[PDB]
Amino acid sequence: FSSLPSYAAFATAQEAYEQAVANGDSEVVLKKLKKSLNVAKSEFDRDAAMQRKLEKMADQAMTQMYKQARSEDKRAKVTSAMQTMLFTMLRKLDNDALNNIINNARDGCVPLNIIPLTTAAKLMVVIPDYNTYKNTCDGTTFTYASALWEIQQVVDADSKIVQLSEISMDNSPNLAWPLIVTALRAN
Amino acid sequence: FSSLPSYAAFATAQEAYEQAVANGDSEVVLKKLKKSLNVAKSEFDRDAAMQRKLEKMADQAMTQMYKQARSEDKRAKVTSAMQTMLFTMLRKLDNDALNNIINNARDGCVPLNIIPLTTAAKLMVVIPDYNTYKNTCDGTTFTYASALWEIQQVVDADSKIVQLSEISMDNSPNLAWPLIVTALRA
Amino acid sequence: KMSDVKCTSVVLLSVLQQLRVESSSKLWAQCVQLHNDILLAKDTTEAFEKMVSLLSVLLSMQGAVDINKLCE
Amino acid sequence: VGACVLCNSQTSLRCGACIRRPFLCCKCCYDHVISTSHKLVLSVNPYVCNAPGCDVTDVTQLYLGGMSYYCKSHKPPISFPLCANGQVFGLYKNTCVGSDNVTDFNAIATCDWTNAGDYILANTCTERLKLFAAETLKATEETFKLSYGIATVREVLSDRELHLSWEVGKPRPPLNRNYVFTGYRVTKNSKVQIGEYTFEKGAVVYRGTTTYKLNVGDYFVLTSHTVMPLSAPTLVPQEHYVRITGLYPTLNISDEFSSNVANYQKVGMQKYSTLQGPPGTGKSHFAIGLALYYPSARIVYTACSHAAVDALCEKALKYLPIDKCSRIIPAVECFDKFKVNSTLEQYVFCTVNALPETTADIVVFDEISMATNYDLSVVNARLRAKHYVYIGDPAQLPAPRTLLTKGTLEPEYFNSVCRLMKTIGPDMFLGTCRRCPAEIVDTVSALVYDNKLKAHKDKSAQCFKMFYKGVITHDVSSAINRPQIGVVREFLTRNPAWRKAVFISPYNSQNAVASKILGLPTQTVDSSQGSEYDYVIFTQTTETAHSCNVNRFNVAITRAKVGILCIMSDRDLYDKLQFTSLEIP
Amino acid sequence: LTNNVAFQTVKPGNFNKDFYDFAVSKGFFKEGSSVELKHFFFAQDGNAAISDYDYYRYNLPTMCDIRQLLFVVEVVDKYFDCYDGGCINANQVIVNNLDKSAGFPFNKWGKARLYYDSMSYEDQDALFAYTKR
Ligand SMILES: [Zn+2]
Ligand SMILES: [Zn+2]
Ligand SMILES: [Zn+2]
Repeated sequence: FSSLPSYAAFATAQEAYEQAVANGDSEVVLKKLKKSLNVAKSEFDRDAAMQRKLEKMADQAMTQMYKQARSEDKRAKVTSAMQTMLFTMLRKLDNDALNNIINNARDGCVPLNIIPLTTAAKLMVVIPDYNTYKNTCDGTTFTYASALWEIQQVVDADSKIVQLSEISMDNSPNLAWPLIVTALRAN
Repeated sequence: FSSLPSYAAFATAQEAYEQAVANGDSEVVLKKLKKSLNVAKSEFDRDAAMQRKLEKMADQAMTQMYKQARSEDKRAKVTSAMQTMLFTMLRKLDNDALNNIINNARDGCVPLNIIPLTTAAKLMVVIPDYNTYKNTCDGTTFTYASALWEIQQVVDADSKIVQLSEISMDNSPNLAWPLIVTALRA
Repeated sequence: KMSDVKCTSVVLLSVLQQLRVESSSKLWAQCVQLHNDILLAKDTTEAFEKMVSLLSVLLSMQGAVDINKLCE
Repeated sequence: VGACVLCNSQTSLRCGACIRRPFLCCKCCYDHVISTSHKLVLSVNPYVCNAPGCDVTDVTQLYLGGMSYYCKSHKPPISFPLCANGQVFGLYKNTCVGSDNVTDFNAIATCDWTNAGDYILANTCTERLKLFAAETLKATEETFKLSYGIATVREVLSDRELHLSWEVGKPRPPLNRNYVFTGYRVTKNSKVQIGEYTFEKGAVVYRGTTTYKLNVGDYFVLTSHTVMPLSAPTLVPQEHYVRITGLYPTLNISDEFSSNVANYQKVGMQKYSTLQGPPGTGKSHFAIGLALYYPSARIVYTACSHAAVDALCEKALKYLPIDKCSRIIPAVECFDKFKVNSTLEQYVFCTVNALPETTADIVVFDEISMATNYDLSVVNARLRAKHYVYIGDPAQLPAPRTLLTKGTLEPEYFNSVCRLMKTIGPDMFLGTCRRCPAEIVDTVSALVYDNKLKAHKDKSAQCFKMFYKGVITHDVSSAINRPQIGVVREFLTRNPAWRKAVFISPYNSQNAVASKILGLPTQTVDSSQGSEYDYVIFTQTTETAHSCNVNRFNVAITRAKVGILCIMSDRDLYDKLQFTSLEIP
Repeated sequence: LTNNVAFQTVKPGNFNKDFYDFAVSKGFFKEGSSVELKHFFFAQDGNAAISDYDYYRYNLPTMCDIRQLLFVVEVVDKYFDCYDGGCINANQVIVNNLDKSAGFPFNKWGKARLYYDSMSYEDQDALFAYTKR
């Protein structure tokens, strides 16, 4: 606060004050001298309390509106990410079979649970032990959901290759047993 | 806060006021000795205020960033801290069972699987040399885990089976040394 | 005294996990079984045999230099 | 949280403009920030303005407000400057010493490593400052390697020859043996290495360690690595003993190592020992007779390059038992006749960069000339030994310094061990040269060996020199002297036996033209170190400091076993050559 | 959704040996004490959640005695008579913590702060009115 128009008012008021004080004329002339500076120091109080409280509010307004801009940019970012995720995931829809089923609905509505039961081109089965494996995924091909599926890949809880010959009764205790087996819809 | 110029101003004002009181000179003159004195705190009670705030405020900042420093170097050495703490606790526990295997591991003997507690299951323990064999294996018995394990198999490091009595002092330098002894709990 | 047993079992399973033993599903499963058995046990003699059993798992590896660590 | 590089006072303040970010005490960091353009200081959290959307990072312009840092504009009402009272506010502030002079640290942290004075100061500053300068130099070198442009295979003209397209906007690295490239192959979403390569002008001729059928899309980049901070001094403090400590010398030794026995004793008489072995003096023979003399000693043989360690292993197979020797190989084809990746044997051979943390009775560091202070610090950090034997010749070639452009690096500034060898003199010296004829030995002894190198062989009368300027032509990164090649052609026609010689030149393009015209095997002087040949033909090809360097000329002319012909362009070294002068046809 | 089945486990929980030693030096955790460690950080195998979903297995299609249930609804309605509530606009919501996860198809990109502060109050009101039909 030095480039305010009244800083000259300090200049003149205190300059005259010190001049006439070092001169030491009388109090009869010092009354006006010590009242001019007295009203001056109040003038500064007014026009300085009118300014120094403005910078904090301007600064906080810039903070708030800058973070508002940041939030707005993040909004565009998430919009783009969401839309591209939808469009990339839809491209897997395999748009031939699902059309056949939806054409067969009375109005077009079909329960969701049968969409992967009739149209999905891959199956993965998790088996807890060899016994249940015998009942479901024995051999190089099996059946489920009124369809025939053919084995291609088997892994264990450690996501490492294990061959179909390795899953026997006696060799079983040497394997992790949330076994994963993936099969393809045979045609 | 005694190393500030306003402290000297306070001292001058207080000395003047004390002289006024011990003198009792006038009633306006001592007012000028308090019109320019009670203000002498109005430029002493605040320059001694924001710096006093700064003292403790800097202190609270540096101690908190010390705390984050300790939290950031504390988690950077966990893999050694926990293991040293573990082994100190192990040595403090003072149990013969753990001591036997800890010495066996520090010199030559480590199993190849979990040691079973059933009286039927199997263990494989690696014997590097014949010296550890002397302490551990005495005939058909194997002393380990503070328990006895009957020897039914011992094979050298190149998968060639070797019988029990074949091993002794001077014919020991004829086999792949890291033997693996199969044993069954008694 | 069993309190010390449980504390050292806790620390031992902690270091076992930080040694990435968890990458072997069955090994980690057995170690977790042993830990849960120790903490729930009420007699001291069973705790000792369980803790040495699960410590054999640590001692079968080669990722913790025992001889340097046993500085006494 | 660290220690002052100038005071060793504990401090958690690092300069944010320094590439190595060294810990600097309040006084030292204050002096560094005020005396240099480095105005960034990093702490547990960086000394930067936490104002949203502000760029102020000068610590002289920041204040600790709240629990944060701010500039003048964004500061809260109650704050104090971070950079005041001749110090920068920080940690361990009460425990602070300061430095009277920080000029050396400022120079090291501000130099661009292009002047010889930079390396001179780096080798003559304090040990902590030596480590700091070594870290800064190697980090600067690694960063400068990144400034070059990627060269991609555009076309496969033939095998061992290629066509490369260079990236726009970046300089092309020189195509010589000092810049080893690595090939990357095109894949779906990542890249895969296809081994390390070197390149020369063809089209371009590529020399690969492993041969492939690389196609269009493969490119080559000079591989960079992380430069780890150094803690160990380049040299452990010297201790001299009155008896052999930690060693039990054998009571039966052969005459082949007899000339070294008492010398070997001095190896056990002092904490570390330094050896100067001129070419053909038996440096590896010394290193292995040290092991044979102390058969119970635990020894780590180490060197910067794989080739020196492989030579040590080759000697070890000759004299040391194969069961007690093992070669460490990081996860380049090298010695594979010792067991791989074994630490607890009796004799371990390893490179500096792959040395495990271990203790040894003796550590032998071969060929100290190529070493840097970084290598010395790494060796002293990884290996804890009762005795160290530094083998190598300061009169031989140092490690190339790519960033150096102004000034020449003297042998006393190669490293700390070389500095000791060139100021106080080597503790051990091999004074008998079994390789070169007496003329070459006399020349090198009067040149760099202070007339201390003696010749085992007599004069062969086959050492010749010729004074011929020729014509000097320049390529992008080399020099060619075709008239010197023509002079060599005329000499070969008039002396066909010299067709069994090996052509050695200080320029790779000169070697390429000599191989294309003469047909003789071609070697740069830098590559020729560690090799020996019966007949040598050397052409200086220039009169620059590179080709006129005393160490390089020593190495080039000490490759000959019987005869050497020097087509010389510099009058000084030509007059220094004690050879039979020949006339130009 | 993915090509592999991920397996999640639990960590042992860390031990404060300093406080434990200070406690033991104070005559605690000794034999024959009415105070003993009964709370711990247990661990789990690679099959925890899938071993917890077979606890939703224990639920069955159930009918309730309908007239009794209606009267019970009527009587229970009185225990919430002193209370008051109703719909509020998007400006009157108060959220405890904004740094909490959103869900499967959202957590991938941000936290609930981002979604509350990206969409305006009008959009929130529009979504609220959409969910009413
Ligand atoms: Zn300092
Ligand atoms: Zn700096
Ligand atoms: Zn700012």
